[PDB]
Amino acid sequence: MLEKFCNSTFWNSSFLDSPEADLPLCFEQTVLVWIPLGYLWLLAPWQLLHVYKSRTKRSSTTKLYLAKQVFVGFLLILAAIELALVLTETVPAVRYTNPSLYLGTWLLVLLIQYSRQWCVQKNSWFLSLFWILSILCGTFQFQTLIRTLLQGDNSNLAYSCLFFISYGFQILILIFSAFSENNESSNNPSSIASFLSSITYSWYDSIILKGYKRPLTLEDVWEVDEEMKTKTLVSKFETHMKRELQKARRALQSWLMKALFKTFYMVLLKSFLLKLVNDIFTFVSPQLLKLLISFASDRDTYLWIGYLCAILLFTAALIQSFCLQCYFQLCFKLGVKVRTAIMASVYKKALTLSNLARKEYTVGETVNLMSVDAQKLMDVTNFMHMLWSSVLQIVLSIFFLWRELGPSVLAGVGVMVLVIPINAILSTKSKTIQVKNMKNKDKRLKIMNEILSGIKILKYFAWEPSFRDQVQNLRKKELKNLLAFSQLQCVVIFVFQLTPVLVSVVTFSVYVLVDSNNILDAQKAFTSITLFNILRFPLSMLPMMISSMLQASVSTERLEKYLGGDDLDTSAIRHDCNFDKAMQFSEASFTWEHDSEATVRDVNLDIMAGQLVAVIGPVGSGKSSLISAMLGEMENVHGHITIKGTTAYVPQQSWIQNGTIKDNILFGTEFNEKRYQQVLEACALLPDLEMLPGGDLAEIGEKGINLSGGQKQRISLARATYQNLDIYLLDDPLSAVDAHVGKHIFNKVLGPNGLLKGKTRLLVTHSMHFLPQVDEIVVLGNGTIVEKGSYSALLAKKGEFAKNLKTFLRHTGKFSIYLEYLQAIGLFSIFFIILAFVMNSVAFIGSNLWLSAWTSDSKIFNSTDYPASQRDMRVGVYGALGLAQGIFVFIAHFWSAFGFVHASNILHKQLLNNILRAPMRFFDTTPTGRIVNRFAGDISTVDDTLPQSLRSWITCFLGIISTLVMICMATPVFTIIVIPLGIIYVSVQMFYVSTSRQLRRLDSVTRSPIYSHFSETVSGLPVIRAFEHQQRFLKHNEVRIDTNQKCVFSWITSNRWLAIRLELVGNLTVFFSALMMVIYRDTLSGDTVGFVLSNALNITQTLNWLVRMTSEIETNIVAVERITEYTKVENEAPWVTDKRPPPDWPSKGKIQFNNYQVRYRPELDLVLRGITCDIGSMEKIGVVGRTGAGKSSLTNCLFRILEAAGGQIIIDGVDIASIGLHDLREKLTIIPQDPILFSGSLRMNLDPFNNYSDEEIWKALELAHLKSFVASLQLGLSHEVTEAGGNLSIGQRQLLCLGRALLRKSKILVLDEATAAVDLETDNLIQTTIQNEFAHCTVITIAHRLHTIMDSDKVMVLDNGKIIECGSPEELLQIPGPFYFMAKEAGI
Ligand SMILES: C=CC1=C(C)/C(=C\c2[nH]c(Cc3[nH]c(/C=C4\NC(=O)C(C)=C4C=C)c(C)c3CCC(=O)NCCS(=O)(=O)O)c(CCC(=O)NCCS(=O)(=O)O)c2C)NC1=O
Ligand SMILES: CC(C)CCC[C@@H](C)[C@H]1CC[C@H]2[C@@H]3CC=C4C[C@@H](O)CC[C@]4(C)[C@H]3CC[C@]12C
Repeated sequence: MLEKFCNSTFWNSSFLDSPEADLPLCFEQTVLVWIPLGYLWLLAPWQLLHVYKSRTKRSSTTKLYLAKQVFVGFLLILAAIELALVLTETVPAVRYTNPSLYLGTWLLVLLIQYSRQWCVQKNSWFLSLFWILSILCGTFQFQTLIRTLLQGDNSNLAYSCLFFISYGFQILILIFSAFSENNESSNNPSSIASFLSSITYSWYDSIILKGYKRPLTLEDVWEVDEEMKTKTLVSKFETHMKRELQKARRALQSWLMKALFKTFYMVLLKSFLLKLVNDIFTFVSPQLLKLLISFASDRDTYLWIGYLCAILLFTAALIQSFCLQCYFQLCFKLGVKVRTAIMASVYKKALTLSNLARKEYTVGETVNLMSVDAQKLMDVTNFMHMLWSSVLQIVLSIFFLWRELGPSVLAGVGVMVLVIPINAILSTKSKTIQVKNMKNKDKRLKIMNEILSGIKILKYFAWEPSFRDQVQNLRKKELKNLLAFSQLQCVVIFVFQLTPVLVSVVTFSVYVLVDSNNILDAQKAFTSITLFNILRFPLSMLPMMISSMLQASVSTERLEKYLGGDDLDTSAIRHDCNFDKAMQFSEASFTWEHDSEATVRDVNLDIMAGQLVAVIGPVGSGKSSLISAMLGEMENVHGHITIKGTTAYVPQQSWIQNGTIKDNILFGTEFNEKRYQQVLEACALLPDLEMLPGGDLAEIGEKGINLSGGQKQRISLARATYQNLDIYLLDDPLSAVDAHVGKHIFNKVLGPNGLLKGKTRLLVTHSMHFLPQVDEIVVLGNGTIVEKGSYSALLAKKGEFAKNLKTFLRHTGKFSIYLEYLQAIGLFSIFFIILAFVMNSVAFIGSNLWLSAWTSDSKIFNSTDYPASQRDMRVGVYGALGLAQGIFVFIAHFWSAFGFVHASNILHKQLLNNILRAPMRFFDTTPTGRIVNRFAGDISTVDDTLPQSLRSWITCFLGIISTLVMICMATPVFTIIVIPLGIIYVSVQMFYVSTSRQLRRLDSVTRSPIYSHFSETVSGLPVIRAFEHQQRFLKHNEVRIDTNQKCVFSWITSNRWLAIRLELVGNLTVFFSALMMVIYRDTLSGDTVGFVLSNALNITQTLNWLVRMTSEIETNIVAVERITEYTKVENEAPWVTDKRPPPDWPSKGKIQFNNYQVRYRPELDLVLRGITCDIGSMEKIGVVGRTGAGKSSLTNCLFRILEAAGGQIIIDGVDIASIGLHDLREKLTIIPQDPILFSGSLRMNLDPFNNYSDEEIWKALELAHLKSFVASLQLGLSHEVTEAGGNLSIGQRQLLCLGRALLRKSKILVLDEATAAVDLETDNLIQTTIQNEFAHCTVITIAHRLHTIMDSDKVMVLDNGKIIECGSPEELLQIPGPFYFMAKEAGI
């Protein structure tokens, strides 16, 4: 075809037959120079016009640009000399043509390198992929010329000496091409990096070298680009969301996935051509060791075939680690981009949803549209390409298997398919025992809150074991659903790890039995064993996949129902800037529901600007409905409302955001010190701020849990007053505040002399005191304005207002942590679940090492001389090594389950049995948030997530030490290569683990603020739309998502810089081993090559999962650090001591204090400073003093809650310090200031130990006056108590506590303000019962009510930790001491 073109033979096929093969020199200069040049010249126009359009300011010429230009200049000089030496010196066309095309091209390249100067990415994929294409194409000529020269045929040294230097530049320009850091454009180097630095993710080394030294912060992670930010995603999505939704409503007389495929169809198609290439390049290696096995079988083949399959087996496995990791970033970027156009598009819809179509949603569930329905669409697009990629890796891996083992392989496939039913029935039954366990996961935590919230009371009585066994007995019913759950995940893996071992036994055992003439070779047994690994995963995830898109089809149905909802109608409310009146009602009627009668009927009302107006009426008259209509919340039946100026709104239920007091009051407005202080004093908030430790900066909890109801209302009012709007709408703002405060607020804020004098004010109030100062009063009756007028006018009319007014008036006259878990499992049980794993790695090396000794038969016997006597010891002994792994992978996976739900049983058990024995100081110091997390989020990992991670590390680590024992026993010289690779792998261990942990703990840290914020804007939505501040919240939810993307996307590309360096170590091992099966081809059998290479081909998958399961064992093993720090905290004195007192002790109830001293903490000053007193038998004593004088402190000393710093306490002649704590506590009784009641039945709260009969309990209740109330209950003593007794009145709880005291009948009783929060009638009942029933017991009373103490035999005055006076009440009253002054101040 081209013979005359070169004048030499073109493609003499015999050139590729001799032991010294070489391509014809004409072919190299005829087809290996047009592939590269053809690639460029055919494609330069696209990459030159495309850059002119996207023009940018020229960058400063850096050194690398000039150098890249000089060298391309040389290729012009060297491409011109070549032509010169031809014209100057009969030559063929090829001798002067190809030289010219270099000059023509090198100019074009010299220009394209100049054009990139006006682009962000200097070294694009175009010219950085033409050097590769011209170095792997111009290297077949760097050998033909060099081989020719070495034979003394230096008759072409002119053309050769040029090519040997021109080719030395293409491999030097490429090196300069990879480097691209020539600016700081883009805060992230992701967009300035070159091609060879964007496919290997080598621009990510800066983050890793930064997080390895320090702890990463949100600033060390660069922001995402502009094409990925939220304000841009919600822009592209919007134009498609509405169009499909628009036509979706057309057919009404499913739209979300049409508006999500259209928005991203340049990433579904861009990453569809990389999963398709990855599938083409995944069956190359399985079909490329079929030659290294045949090659090693024969010692006659040529060496050049040996090294050409050891290079294409490393160059075709290097392109598949880039076409893949460059595909995993296109799929994992479309997930964080499909949950950001749905997160940021649900928020934007929360602010414009008709409240008629919002009451059907609950704030607890509308928030879940961002937490489970928008993250179930993030996890479906991450692997949405396995719908066709797992049907193409199956249709192919079954075809390539068929070509080798024929129809017999259907038996092999028939086994894997029969695992799909087992992988879908043990996954369903796994969810059942998981969700079924959520009941005991929650109700277990519910109780723990009660124990911690009220531990002080729990320690007063001997109720510790009562509650210690309540949780323990409540946990055994959870482990049984855990031990039975860890056995359903160690059987779904055991059937996945043993799948390739069972198919290999069935397939061969049927190939060599179903028919004679079938003999195994190394080209059938070892190239099909590595074909059962390509088909293992695609065929063992379909049940898990198609059950995860059908689960995401019920979530897209929710968003499709929320986003495509109705919109609030504001047509009724008109806004006119020229309107004379501030507000006006023109026959306006509003109804909450279209099917419900209007709550506001034909209201005609006109309001002038600046007027203070009050609306009054009976409860349920529609007052709150009127204010709702003003905001546009209520639906219009007929009429309209005209409004002029901005509107402020104060809800009856005050809505407080999460943040500081200063933040809520400002509400996004600039801070003005002068105005801000004026509002606080006007709002009477200064006293409130002073009490708070942080003042105006004090952080507000969820829904103002730290603030009182009256407080919240003032803050809500302060917010409106500060904002300074034209119209004010108030909904009973003074109901929750005191009368005097209301007067101050009204006079300084709402009244004619207040701050809002010049602004229109509407005040819906139930208080009739402010009406005389109101400009106009409106009376609402049955949804209609019954009467309207000024205060004096209404009184004269003698209407309903006067009638109601008269009615109102008539009523007014590290490795330690890794051991603590490991020891808990039982070191004995750890020897048998690591010996049974290593014995599986010894039946694996034996199972394949036996197959290499089986395929050797083909080289000895044949189809004729292969007896059944010898053909059965092979298929038999292989069927015994195929179940010798099935009784060590099953004996090591069950015994592991029993060892991981027993270490959890003995970690919670110790923790719960230690904090319950901790000194009171420990509980007060640490917040309840911590102690309740060591049972919520920590014991929830030691149970479920840590067991599954330590099991996949032992099975992985032994999966690589076994594969390094096969690769090494064949060629021992390979051992010296592992050391260079081990350092590379160990160095990647340190860098990835250090930085991957810090980035997925910066993901959860800022994953909730998206949701926590979403609760605020949806619960307090009506307030936001009132101020028109619904546009500073979109920008506040497009900034709480952009702060997550920067942390989620910075972790997605941290498993890419890894997967490319661990698929370059397990891929550099299938090379440095396949390249020693050719050097030593004279000693290695054909069988041994498959025995070694068929394993090394899957050392890249196993190396990744040993470095990712080494990262979860470092992020989850933190849990065991906290569960152990608390378990080893200091404890109180032993509950029971050898020196038990007599059973009747105490007999007289005498108490003696001897210079007693106590301090709350070692670092805090003494609370009591030498207390010395004697209390006689049956002596009634009252304790009085100023707050903080140590009154309540004395009680703690009696119960030994606070250990003595000095002195001693003796009861009935025995020092309490020598007695066990419980023995002392069971014989003392205290009625607490706060009557805390735990959840459960009344019987349990009264007698948790169940040591008493119902009759005694009923008798105690009768003495407590609670018999009637308890009898009235349907369940009686079995009546359930809510948390903290929220269903019982404060007096009822206190009476119930009295029931506890009357039951115990202790000789010593202590009353600590038992009647501070008790009404007089119940207080007298308590006193009467105490006086009668406890007349024969020593009673010590602490009370702020002196009259309750005048009956005491003696009264002690405590001040600053010292007893000043001690005597009878009469004697003290005669002496003008502190007691006299307090009694005088009390009116006595
Ligand atoms: C857990 C949710 C879930 C997922 C994520 C899922 C699909 C799915 N699951 C996995 C991971 C996976 N799981 C298993 C075993 C199981 N699969 C189960 O459903 C169960 C219960 C088990 C437990 C035995 C294996 C063996 C692998 C890795 C497989 C592999 O090596 N792939 C190479 C690339 S290729 O094959 O795709 O070409 C992948 C591969 C993605 C990957 O390579 N790494 C994860 C992302 S990244 O780290 O790189 O950033 C995919 C597409 N199906 C599901 O139900
Ligand atoms: C979302 C959660 C529940 C799933 C993630 C857990 C994954 C990463 C775990 C679960 C089971 C694990 C596999 C268990 C056993 C083997 C066989 C071994 O020779 C290679 C690794 C491999 C294939 C493990 C890789 C990691 C693995 C796939």
